[PDB]
Amino acid sequence: SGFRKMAFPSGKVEGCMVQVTCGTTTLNGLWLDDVVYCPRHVICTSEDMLNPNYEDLLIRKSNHNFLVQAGNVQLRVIGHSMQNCVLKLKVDTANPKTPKYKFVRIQPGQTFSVLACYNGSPSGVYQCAMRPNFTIKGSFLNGSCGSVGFNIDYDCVSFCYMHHMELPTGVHAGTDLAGNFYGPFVDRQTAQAAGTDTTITVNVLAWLYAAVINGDRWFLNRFTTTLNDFNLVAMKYNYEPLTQDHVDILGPLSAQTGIAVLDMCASLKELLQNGMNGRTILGSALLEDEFTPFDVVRQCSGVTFQ
Amino acid sequence: SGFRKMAFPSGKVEGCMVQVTCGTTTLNGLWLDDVVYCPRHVICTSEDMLNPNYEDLLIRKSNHNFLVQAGNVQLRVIGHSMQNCVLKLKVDTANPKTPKYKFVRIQPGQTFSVLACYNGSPSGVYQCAMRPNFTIKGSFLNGSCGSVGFNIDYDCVSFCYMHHMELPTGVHAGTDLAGNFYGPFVDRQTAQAAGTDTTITVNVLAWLYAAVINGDRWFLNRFTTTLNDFNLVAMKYNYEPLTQDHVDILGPLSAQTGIAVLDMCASLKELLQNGMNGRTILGSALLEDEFTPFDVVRQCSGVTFQ
Ligand SMILES: *[C@H](O)[C@H](C[C@@H]1CCNC1=O)NC(=O)[C@H](CC1CCCCC1)NC(=O)[C@@H](NC(=O)OCc1cccc(Cl)c1)C(C)C
Ligand SMILES: *[C@H](O)[C@H](C[C@@H]1CCNC1=O)NC(=O)[C@H](CC1CCCCC1)NC(=O)[C@@H](NC(=O)OCc1cccc(Cl)c1)C(C)C
Repeated sequence: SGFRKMAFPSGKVEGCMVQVTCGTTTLNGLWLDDVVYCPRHVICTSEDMLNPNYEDLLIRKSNHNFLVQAGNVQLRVIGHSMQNCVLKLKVDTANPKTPKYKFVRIQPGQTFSVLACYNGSPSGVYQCAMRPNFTIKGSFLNGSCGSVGFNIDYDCVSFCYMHHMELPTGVHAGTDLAGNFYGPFVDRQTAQAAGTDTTITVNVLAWLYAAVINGDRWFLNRFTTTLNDFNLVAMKYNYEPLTQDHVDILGPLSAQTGIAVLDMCASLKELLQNGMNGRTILGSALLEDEFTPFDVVRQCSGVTFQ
Repeated sequence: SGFRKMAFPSGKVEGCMVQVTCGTTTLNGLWLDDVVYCPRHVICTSEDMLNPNYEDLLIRKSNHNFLVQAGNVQLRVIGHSMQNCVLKLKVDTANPKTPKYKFVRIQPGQTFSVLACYNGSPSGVYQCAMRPNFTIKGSFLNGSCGSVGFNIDYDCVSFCYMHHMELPTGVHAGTDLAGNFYGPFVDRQTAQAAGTDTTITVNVLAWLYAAVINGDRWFLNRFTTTLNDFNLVAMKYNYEPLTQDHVDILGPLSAQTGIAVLDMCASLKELLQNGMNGRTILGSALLEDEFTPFDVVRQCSGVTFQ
């Protein structure tokens, strides 16, 4: 037993991290087969950032302007292209450590592991959620751009995030691996703000099922509630609406604990209305929303990857 | 910016995990050079667990009783020995993925990353502390024994923990990699209990410095306090004593934030006496104690590993 904020094992991704240098800018890139993916603002200069036109910054570069380090080995760029907000640098060598992989664009509420990197070298791994406002609450310093977020499914790495920038509230914005920003953000140093965030209700319910699986039951109660009456309470406390689809997804957890989804909703209602009153759940004094139903089942039943 | 419960990149350790099977028992082992390390209770049978004498369970085994899987490859055991509570299986093949490594026995309060594994395959990674009562609050199911805890220092993996058993409060006990239990625990299924735990005070102070580095300052105040007067408050709230040595270790953080250690202690005092009163620190509504001063500096300045 026990319940931890668990990240996927990171080795498959560590083998893909490289350093990309252009001008005075160094960041991380992702080397899969013979292509290195990285944020396109690597081609920006210090004066170039209020309203850059990337289609030249790029038409003005030559391949030899791109310095790619794979550890103790320089990789030669033989071509470059831009796809939305990511650069793709064609190099003359295929990454022999290339895992089985997919690029996926995730929905808000979905979680993923982030391998934070500087100068092509991994620094740490942690677990994140895509917030409803399409930011992630990450841990990123200068040089971490191009670090990627990912999930692993048996043997396949599904990359879903690459890091680009930090917003004034200290939260983070980036793209999928095909270069499309999550949320309304753009890669230009102009006024931008996160927008109002909300709590991921289906994930909170999943984490309460995790708690029950692990022996915390103090928050359960008699009651039930309807979906409508639950969603009226959620909306006051700035929680995302719970859909019938969320309910079905919570089915396996409901069935394993014997607590109907709508009963767990009644418990969450009283937690929102009364608070926790000096008690904790799974070592937390807040309602945690960065575990999906799948994360809970994965961690509480022991799914592996190879 | 941002602050996350960060684990070390796990790839160097993933390359060392193997499956060990003996009789009806399957668990994980750690394959470094030509030796596989695993818990010695792998040689116990279902009837053998109330007071086993391992010196035979072992004298009765032959090498061919040990089934070791390195993925799709069976490893042949050519020798075995017991060191305290770990088995060492000499195999005929050296692990080519063997990193630079050390075995270290850590002090309570020190943190480490755990690569949770089942059947030799990694399941997830997370960050733990050795509690003052020498348990760890892990996430472990049947089959996770032999999963290891570790730190990374530039290029070197310092292994510090291997998992053995779960105590009735849902917390976990195990050994260093030379087989010595942390705490008073023994590998026999007889009555054992964790003992009273306490909060790791030096780590709480480090996490408050992390908060200041990251823009949470609401908890700072006028006051100062003496070490003695702080420790009188800590003892009432079941906190570990703060030593002058802890104070010196907190020096770099003190110097980077401009907040004297003893001033941060005055802040922690008021947090203990008044609570947080509906406010959070670094996304937590509790005082967090599983970041060391070194973790804070590592994450807030961007140290990497290669
Ligand atoms: C890349 O490694 C780096 C990572 C961040 C640095 C600190 N934490 C990070 O996650 N990214 C950056 O430094 C970007 C540079 C590019 C260059 C031009 C194209 C877009 C950004 N800069 C930022 O993240 C800055 N934030 C930012 O510009 O956000 C929008 C914005 C713009 C103007 C004015 C405001 Cl108030 C906000 C950071 C302030 C460094
Ligand atoms: C190995 O993969 C497994 C991992 C644990 C299973 C559930 N979570 C885990 O971390 N370890 C075990 O199953 C051990 C087996 C050995 C075999 C004999 C030598 C010592 C233990 N068993 C346990 O962890 C059990 N706990 C336990 O025995 O703790 C002390 C104890 C003993 C007697 C009575 C009490 Cl109340 C407590 C678990 C209960 C499975």
